[PDB]
Amino acid sequence: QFNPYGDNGGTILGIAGEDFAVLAGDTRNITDYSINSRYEPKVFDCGDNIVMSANGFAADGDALVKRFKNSVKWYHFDHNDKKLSINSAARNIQHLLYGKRFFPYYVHTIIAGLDEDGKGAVYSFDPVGSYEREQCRAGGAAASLIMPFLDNQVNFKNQYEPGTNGKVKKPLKYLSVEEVIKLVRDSFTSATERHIQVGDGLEILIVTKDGVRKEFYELKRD
Amino acid sequence: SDPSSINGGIVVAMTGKDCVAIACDLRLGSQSLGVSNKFEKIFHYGHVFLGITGLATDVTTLNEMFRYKTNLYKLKEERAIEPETFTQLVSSSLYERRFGPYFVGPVVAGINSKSGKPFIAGFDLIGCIDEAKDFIVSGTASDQLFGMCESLYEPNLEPEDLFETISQALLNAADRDALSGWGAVVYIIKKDEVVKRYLKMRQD
Amino acid sequence: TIMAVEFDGGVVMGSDSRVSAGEAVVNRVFDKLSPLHERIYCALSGSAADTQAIADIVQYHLELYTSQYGTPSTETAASVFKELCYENKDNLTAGIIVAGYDDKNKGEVYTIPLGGSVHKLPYAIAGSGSTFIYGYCDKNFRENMSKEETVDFIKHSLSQAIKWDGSSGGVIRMVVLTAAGVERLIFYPDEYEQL
Amino acid sequence: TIMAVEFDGGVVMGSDSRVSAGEAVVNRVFDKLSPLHERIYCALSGSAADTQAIADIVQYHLELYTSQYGTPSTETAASVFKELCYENKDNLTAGIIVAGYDDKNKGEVYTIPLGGSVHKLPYAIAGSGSTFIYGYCDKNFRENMSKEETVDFIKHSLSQAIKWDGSSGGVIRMVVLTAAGVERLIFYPDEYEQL
Amino acid sequence: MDIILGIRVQDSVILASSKAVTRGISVLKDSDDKTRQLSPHTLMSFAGEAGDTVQFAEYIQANIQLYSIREDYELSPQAVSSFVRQELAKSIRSRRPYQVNVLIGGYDKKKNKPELYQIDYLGTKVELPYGAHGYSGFYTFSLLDHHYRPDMTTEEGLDLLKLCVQELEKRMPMDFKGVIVKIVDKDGIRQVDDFQ
Amino acid sequence: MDIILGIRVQDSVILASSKAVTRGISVLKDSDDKTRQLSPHTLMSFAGEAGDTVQFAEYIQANIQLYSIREDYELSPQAVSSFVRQELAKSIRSRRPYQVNVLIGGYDKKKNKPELYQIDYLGTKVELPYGAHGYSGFYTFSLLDHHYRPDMTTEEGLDLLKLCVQELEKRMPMDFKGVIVKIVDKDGIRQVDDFQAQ
Amino acid sequence: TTLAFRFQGGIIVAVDSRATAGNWVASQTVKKVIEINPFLLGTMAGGAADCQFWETWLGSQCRLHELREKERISVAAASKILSNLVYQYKGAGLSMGTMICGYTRKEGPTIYYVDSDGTRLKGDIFCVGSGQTFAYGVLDSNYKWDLSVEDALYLGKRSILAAAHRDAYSGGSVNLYHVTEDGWIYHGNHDVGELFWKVKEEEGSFNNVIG
Amino acid sequence: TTIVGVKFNNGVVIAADTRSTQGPIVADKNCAKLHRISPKIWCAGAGTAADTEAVTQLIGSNIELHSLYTSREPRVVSALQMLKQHLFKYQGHIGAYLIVAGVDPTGSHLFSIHAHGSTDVGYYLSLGSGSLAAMAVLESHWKQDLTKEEAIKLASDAIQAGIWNDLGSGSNVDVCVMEIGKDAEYLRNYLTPNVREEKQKSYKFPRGTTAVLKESIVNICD
Amino acid sequence: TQQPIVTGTSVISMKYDNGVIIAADNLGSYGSLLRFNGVERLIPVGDNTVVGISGDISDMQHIERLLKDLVTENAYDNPLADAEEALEPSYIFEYLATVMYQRRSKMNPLWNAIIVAGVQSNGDQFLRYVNLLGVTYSSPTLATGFGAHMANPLLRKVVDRESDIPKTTVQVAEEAIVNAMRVLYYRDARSSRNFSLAIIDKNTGLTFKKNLQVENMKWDFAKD
Ligand SMILES: *C(=O)[C@H]1NC[C@@](C)(O)[C@](O)([C@H](CC2CCCCC2)NC(=O)[C@H](Cc2ccc(OC)cc2)NC(=O)[C@H](CCO)NC(=O)CN2CCOCC2)O[C@@H]1C
Ligand SMILES: *C(=O)[C@H]1NC[C@@](C)(O)[C@](O)([C@H](CC2CCCCC2)NC(=O)[C@H](Cc2ccc(OC)cc2)NC(=O)[C@H](CCO)NC(=O)CN2CCOCC2)O[C@@H]1C
Ligand SMILES: *C(=O)[C@H]1NC[C@@](C)(O)[C@](O)([C@H](CC2CCCCC2)NC(=O)[C@H](Cc2ccc(OC)cc2)NC(=O)[C@H](CCO)NC(=O)CN2CCOCC2)O[C@@H]1C
Ligand SMILES: [Mg+2]
Ligand SMILES: [Mg+2]
Ligand SMILES: [Mg+2]
Ligand SMILES: [Mg+2]
Ligand SMILES: [Mg+2]
Repeated sequence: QFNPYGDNGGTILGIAGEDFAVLAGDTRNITDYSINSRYEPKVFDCGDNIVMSANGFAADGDALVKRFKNSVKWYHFDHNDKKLSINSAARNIQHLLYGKRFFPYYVHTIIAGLDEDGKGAVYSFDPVGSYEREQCRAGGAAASLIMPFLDNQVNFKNQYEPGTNGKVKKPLKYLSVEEVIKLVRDSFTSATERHIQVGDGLEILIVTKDGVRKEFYELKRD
Repeated sequence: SDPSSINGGIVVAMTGKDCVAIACDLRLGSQSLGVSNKFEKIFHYGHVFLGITGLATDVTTLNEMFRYKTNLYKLKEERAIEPETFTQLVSSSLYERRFGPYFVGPVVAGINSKSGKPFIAGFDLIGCIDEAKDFIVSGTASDQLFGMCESLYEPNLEPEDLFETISQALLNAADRDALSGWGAVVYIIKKDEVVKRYLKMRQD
Repeated sequence: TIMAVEFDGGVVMGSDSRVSAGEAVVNRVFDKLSPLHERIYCALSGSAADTQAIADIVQYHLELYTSQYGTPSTETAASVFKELCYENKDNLTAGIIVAGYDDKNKGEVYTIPLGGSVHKLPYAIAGSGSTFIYGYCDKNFRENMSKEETVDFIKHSLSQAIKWDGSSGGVIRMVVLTAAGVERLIFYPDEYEQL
Repeated sequence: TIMAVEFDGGVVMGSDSRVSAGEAVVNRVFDKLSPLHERIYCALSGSAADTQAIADIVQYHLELYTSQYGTPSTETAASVFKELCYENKDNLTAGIIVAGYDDKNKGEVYTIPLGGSVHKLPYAIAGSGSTFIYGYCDKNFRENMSKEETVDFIKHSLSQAIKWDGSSGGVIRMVVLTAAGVERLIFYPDEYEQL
Repeated sequence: MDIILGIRVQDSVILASSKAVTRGISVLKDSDDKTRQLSPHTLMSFAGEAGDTVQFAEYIQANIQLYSIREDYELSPQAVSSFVRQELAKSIRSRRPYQVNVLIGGYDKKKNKPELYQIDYLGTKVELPYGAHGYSGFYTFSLLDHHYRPDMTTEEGLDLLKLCVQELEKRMPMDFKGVIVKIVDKDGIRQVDDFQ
Repeated sequence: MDIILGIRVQDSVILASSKAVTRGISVLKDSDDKTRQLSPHTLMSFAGEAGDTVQFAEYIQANIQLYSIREDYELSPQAVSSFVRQELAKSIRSRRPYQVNVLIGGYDKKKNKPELYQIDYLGTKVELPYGAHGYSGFYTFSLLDHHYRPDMTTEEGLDLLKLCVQELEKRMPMDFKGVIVKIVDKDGIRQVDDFQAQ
Repeated sequence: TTLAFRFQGGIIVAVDSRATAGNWVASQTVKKVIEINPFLLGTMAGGAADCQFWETWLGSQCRLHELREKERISVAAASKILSNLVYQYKGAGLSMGTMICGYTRKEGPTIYYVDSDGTRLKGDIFCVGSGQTFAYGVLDSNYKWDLSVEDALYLGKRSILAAAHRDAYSGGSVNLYHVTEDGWIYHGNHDVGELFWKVKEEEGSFNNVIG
Repeated sequence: TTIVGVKFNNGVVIAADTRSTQGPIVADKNCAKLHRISPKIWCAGAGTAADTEAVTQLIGSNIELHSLYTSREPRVVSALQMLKQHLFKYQGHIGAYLIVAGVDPTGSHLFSIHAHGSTDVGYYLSLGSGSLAAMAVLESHWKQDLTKEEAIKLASDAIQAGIWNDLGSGSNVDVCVMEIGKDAEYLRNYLTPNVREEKQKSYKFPRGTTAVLKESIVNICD
Repeated sequence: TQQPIVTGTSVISMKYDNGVIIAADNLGSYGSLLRFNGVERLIPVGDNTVVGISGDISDMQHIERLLKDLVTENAYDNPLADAEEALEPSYIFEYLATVMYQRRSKMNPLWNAIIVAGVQSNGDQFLRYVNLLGVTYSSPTLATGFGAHMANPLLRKVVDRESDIPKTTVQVAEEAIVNAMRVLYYRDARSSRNFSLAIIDKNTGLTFKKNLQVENMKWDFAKD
């Protein structure tokens, strides 16, 4: 019988700074045990300073990112060049996803940008459009490997002040863009080591008030 | 259905400078229902430590079985079993039930009393030996532990440090697993002495 | 068991005469060669219902074509079959060979297997009995044979397919398409079995 | 694709050289003609595991036969294969041809299909690729051919079976069984494809 | 399922067991004792598949009684639970496993302490302050996580049961026809006849 | 299943209906009224699939209430039962049938006689002296077969139910949390508020 | 794990904050309460998308009722829109268990349980989700009508903590709401992480854990 | 897994990758798949890892016993006949797939065994998820009359095709060389082309970071 | 939902300094029977694009007709059909990618793997893959069916990453492609000796090579 879904592997990771946000993914695309591409980008600049990745079944990923980019173009036409706030993006994607509730997009999607107060923001979505804003989130094949590390090193979970008898929690003092990239690169060197569907390339898109910058790093190719 | 997913539970072992460490959660559940907050998964036979994860009736049975086999060993050999040897006994004991196996993921830790070399190993339920120098992970949050250990672990950690590293790897991986947590215990093993510490952790 | 072969004077079409329902022979003297125009024939293999429904629709399409645009090419006849078999592939179990003679391109043979694909060929074999005669047909087919050699090649080929395939039997019917018109040939067991 | 043919001199056994795991070729150059005795050989088709395990047991039984009662007949070798294949029919997927030569009876060919049945035949085809050469083999085999005629009849036969069957390919090996003894023959693609 | 509770207080173990026996559409009996005395200071309650339940209880009873006469000695509660777990642990990998869950409430005369053992049909043994088998657990565990103290008297422990049995009469879909209650303490096993 | 009882006496019809609503392992409510007033002298009790039960009841109600205003007149119990039977008999051959069983108890002011109709989810209708739906009937029919008389007073009718509910509290495995009891007579519909120990 | 109960002092609403994908813990920082209007709360349990999308859609339909009829929508009529919606999707595989909790002058304080089966029930006490039984356990054995706001808030919090502890598929934190004549008041987010130890000490309960 | 056998003019070499996986997860970044049945008869397996290891040790122990019993060097056709007859008995329920290479008094040999008890022979073989990638390198570069240095090069390059193009295979290359004259030589980590890059950050926690309820010394002695 | 009947095996492809190369054997299989030996699976569109198709052959002939129509349609009211507004590889690919994904979404797929190889009007090499699920990717080497498993490993030794494309000549890349086709004949049971090859070079244009054969096979080691 024909099966309308596949799994093209890969992994994504959003982290929110005070006045910036990063969305990063690997650039590897796989089927079963074969590599399709070592460099097939998966994170996208959709404009109005929003970046988006729809990781999972790459076909449902490409259809969704396509339909959102078109939502952004028609929002400009229909509302006199007004800028699509990240919160408004999120809700629009909810409707995009939920419209296919009984034949879903097999993707876990994240978006990053700035809210209307200039603070960094990360929204993440289940395949049928459940969504929530968050400080950080990893999605895809290695999500179960990285999310625990993010809890520990981004949100300081299970960590306390030395010699306070585990009564004073470590304060949430917040991360610089240099420090966030360090955690992202380690998060991917780790996933690449322990997940066979992760490697080849790491693409990071950084969103500040001055726009969208891209960084690229090699990863192991086994 | 899946015997390895009824009760839940996790074990992890790490090596350090002249020392090993082994930790487990304390949860014993029946699917969604947590039942006991006091079910230890780490046991010892002399100076060889075994953690077990999986179906809790097999965790109990295997412990009783290795105590039996290690007691007879000691009476005949006139010395305690060593980690390298115990690992081979666990391996062969599991492969013996090949077409009816114990639904467990065992983990051995200890220091060879002669050589003083730190040693850890892990097994699948039919007894394949996974011998790594760095760390060994098992249970319903094995995915999360793999990611926590890979990131956090550096070689040649002093016992005091290794204690923070294994504790942080367990706590954070357990908090991302429905079927693990409900308290944890951590053994810090050196040639001469062994310290056992209960960790404060989220009780949900 | 059905086949068409492209020779010097035109093209030749042959078939067994068996209609079966399981292992019961329903008719042992059926005619599986059906005319679509004056010089264009089809050979039917598969479901009796599915093949007969299709042949009737193609016939209609070529009678309407003729009324409007004069004589259709053999290629055209094949394209109508292909279109029906391709678009209804979920509900059809038909294998069809199409053989035609005009004065421009002389003899042509087209084959439309289960999927709905079209294959132009010097000769085509099809049906259950065909599996047994691939080796024979491939070692024995030549281009630019005579009418007498081509009838011989097809008589022998189908003879072996009837012998080996329990889903084939009876008489061998043939149709010869040349400038001169349409010639109907029959060969009975007593002639072809002793080859 | 495997066959044996009974000629004047004695008997010839042929096979392709293909071992496959679905559409993957595991080995393109495998020998499927194993000796049971000095001038008795078997040709194997079916499961690799099942045919090897049975070939080894037949061999063991004929080595013990020879120790106690001397030279076994071909009939006797066929009989042991039958016995295994029949009594273990529920667990075995193996189709076996046995060809041997002694000085009283000369050349003999036995075939043992999935049933566990035995059939003594002038020639024998078996394996996936045989379906395509039934017509060609029936039409081209006659009694009391020479070694060279028989090597040619097999060469052409397996050539066709390889060309049409995707489960068959590689080199044609043959083994010639005469009063002289055993002669091994191999034929590479560049020879047999251009037939 | 049938209702099988137990709770260990300061100086005793209390077992509460439902009195209903139902087959398809009819309650056949409304006064059923889902308990066997194993030895004068050890009591086992049980619930599960129809015949298995008593057949397993009586087989254990026989064996512990035999041991008593042979050694003219009462096995500790720890020893008896260990015996029972091993029988079930064998049972699960046999041709037709015993489908029976049990609580073992005992008073250890050596240590002068009550002990409550919860054991499922897989041979999953654990010692608890309070335990339950089947759907009961879902209501009674969080209830007793609130209202349980370790130094409670036998009287405070009966009150604590009344509170569990009312919650289950209110919120559980099965009419289980109330419970028979037994106390296991230093003087042995007695039945509270007046829980109605 | 839930408990749906009806019994027709001399001058009234008495419907008795379980107060329990149970999803899976939790009794959610213990005071459910499994009945809608269709007209001032016609009452319908219902049990079946979670959603369909009330959706069907309230739909019938609206239609009967509409008919009442349009004709300024109350349909006979016989007429209401025939309307309801036909609605179900359509539902049974539709894409997703209403899985709802009903009793209709009504007092016909033209005939001056009480009437009890039992109708299953297929559109099977019958007039009965006493009726039941689900497992309840396995006990009550043989009970009433013994203790029923057609000339009974409404007061006797209620003792005959108290006898049916005790038998069900004894022998059925479900806790159905007792019954709500309604009388339909020449004076309309009233709820017997003291059945908790009558 | 969600609950709502009615008492002398209005309504108490308490919910956990955990999202699961089987045995994977997806989040511990989730809102399970929709604030529909200053006097209407909706609770979410079941499919994450199904709850969020349709309780947001209820929010729109309620606003549309205010513009049209120049009147705040009744709890009865709000519960019945969601009820009637859900009923159209019956058999299709929607999954939601929800309490519509609100105050109108006409109705007084009112709670409606509505579930994806079509079931719509008025009541004083509901608990909804995988954790419901754990919550009922504590709630049903401490409930009176005559509790103080302070005590009723606590019982609601303490009943979610209870289920957070035992139910593997509940936890993170307790969100608390109080619904009066003057609308809903939010009584804060309480991380089970720190709440459990503060309660176990102060209350002397949870004796089963070593601490 | 990727394993290869290559015959050369005076013996035979085998090679394997060093990656062990639990589903999509890399369990051991460097595990030795190269085992000895006897001093000059080596083994490499794929399929159920407990089955390959277990079946290797059993035939290895029986071969030792047989060696002592006949006062003769173990032969390869013995290890072959024993594996074959054992795997066949268990109808493929023992998920062992092996390449066995070795030298003995009769010459040098290269065979392969599948779970059902089929055996293969050839001048070059391969097995595992990396089978097809390795076989493509072998089919392209193999020639008759290979030297030792050429056969190590060819077998090593076949394992790389696996490491790079197969998700089931990676890390380093193990090689065993068995020459007819000399002792078998085992080159653990012959190639290490997948070294992890130095992390961006040290994750050493300040001491006392973890909350401890209860402490106690454990008694190991009497 | 269908099942493929007459089917074609691996299409293999790679890009080199100045263009792209693509090849595919001339076989139409019918299960295990090697039925049709005259089948072209390289479809040239204009003079800057070749489309290689694997899988169901009837669905291939449908995509053949769709591409001829696309050439016709583009000529309509287009006095620049042979200049600035000629069809591109990127244009032809995005159409097929659209159509494949719609057909999977209607649960009636075209049972194919397609590689579109070409040179764009600005000289850039174009190589991209789409199949019955609508899944798409690019890589300096692409292959379908068996060729993903055997060809990609061999062609990746010549071009591992993007930086190697300016270092690879037509000679080196064509040689790698003909070698890969030989290996596939050795090890793919549904393969043929007879194959077609196409080169799209930004200078020499479109070279389309018919009736090629795998030569220089090693079988001689067999006899022992
Ligand atoms: C050579 O290769 C011959 N092989 C023999 C044969 C008989 O199978 C057949 O294909 C022949 C084709 C001609 C076509 C022109 C009409 C006469 C027959 N086929 C049949 O005779 C056909 C067998 C068949 C049935 C069904 C299917 O697939 C569904 C394939 C083949 N016979 C029938 O259909 C009989 C006709 C009774 O009047 N009906 C049934 O078997 C009833 N079945 C219908 C399908 O559902 C099951 C019941 O000739 C070729 C050339
Ligand atoms: C001519 O007709 C040839 N056609 C080719 C072929 C392959 O079918 C075969 O029968 C050939 C026979 C030789 C005999 C001498 C020993 C080598 C094999 N058979 C195979 O290659 C065989 C195919 C096969 C497998 C299974 C079954 O039924 C269960 C029938 C045929 N190959 C294998 O068995 C490979 C061996 C790998 O070393 N492995 C598998 O197929 C894997 N398992 C098979 C059981 O199912 C689970 C997977 O030659 C004839 C003459
Ligand atoms: C108390 O009883 C809580 N128990 C926790 C929990 C998680 O089970 C749940 O029911 C919760 C409801 C809340 C979650 C937070 C948003 C508001 C709603 N449900 C989930 O978290 C939900 C579980 C679930 C999945 C599937 C189904 O049947 C379809 C029922 C429940 N999680 C999800 O839906 C995840 C979200 C994060 O990944 N996503 C999916 O399951 C995606 N699949 C959904 C089904 O369709 C295919 C895609 O909270 C109660 C109150
Ligand atoms: Mg990797
Ligand atoms: Mg947890
Ligand atoms: Mg072939
Ligand atoms: Mg238990
Ligand atoms: Mg929990």
